[PDB]
Amino acid sequence: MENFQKVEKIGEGTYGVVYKARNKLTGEVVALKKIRSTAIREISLLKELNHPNIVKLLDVIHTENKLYLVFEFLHQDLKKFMDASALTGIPLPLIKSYLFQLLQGLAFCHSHRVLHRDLKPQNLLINTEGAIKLADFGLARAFVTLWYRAPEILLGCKYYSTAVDIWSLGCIFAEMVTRRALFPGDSEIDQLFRIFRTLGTPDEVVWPGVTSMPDYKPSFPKWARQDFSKVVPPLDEDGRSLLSQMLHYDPNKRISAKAALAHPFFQDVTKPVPHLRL
Ligand SMILES: c1ccc2[nH]ncc2c1
Repeated sequence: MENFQKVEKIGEGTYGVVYKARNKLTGEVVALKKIRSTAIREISLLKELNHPNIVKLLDVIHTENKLYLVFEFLHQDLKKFMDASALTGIPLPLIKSYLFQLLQGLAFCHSHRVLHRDLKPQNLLINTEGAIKLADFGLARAFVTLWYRAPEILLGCKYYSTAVDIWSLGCIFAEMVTRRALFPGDSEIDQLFRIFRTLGTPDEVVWPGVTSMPDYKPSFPKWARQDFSKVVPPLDEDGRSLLSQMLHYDPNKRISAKAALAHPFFQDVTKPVPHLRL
């Protein structure tokens, strides 16, 4: 870490603290993540998954037996973007461009069999050019919020799929549109039960195999599903339709990233630029 001057704390994950930092030699500004042999090998495969919609891992410094990840630096995240836009909301054309770009990112990682596992507005980073990028991709495998967790994770599936990322990104899409979190659980059972209340308690009709999942209980209350027009107004039909498919209970029915890219909602995509105050 001797090659860097820490200019400020950009945040604190479960893994460790992130710092905005300046390369003493190059003067490139980067985000420096302090973490805390298999983890080494996994992290080094991440150095090779490069895409415009993935925050670039620049370097990996294993020294004195600590681990530092040097990332491409961006000035804002979508969480901060949202709180800033809450009065008027993010315009639909920009919401739509953000979703499209993230889906692109996901389609890439997913085709290389890498999952994110922990998508949330704080790890979605934006720039002045209207780009949006996925941060912390692949780090969960390498080693607090439940709001974006897929139901098969909550029900105790150990072997879950890329579908878990589509679920989280659905939850985020709805949050951009409405300016409220979709399913703000403050425990595992609260999170599961908020999902049930909105989408209906899942059963064998909608999700074959559900009743045999590890933490499924026949004693779960039986709530009826709500209409989507009540969940995310004033989103149009194409958008509700797509959101519906990203929030399918059965991971095997849930839309893939690559198929979501083809949905009619994206017919008139554009790439607006946000007004960001840095
Ligand atoms: C977390 C991870 C990577 C990052 N790059 N820029 C800001 C930031 C935050």
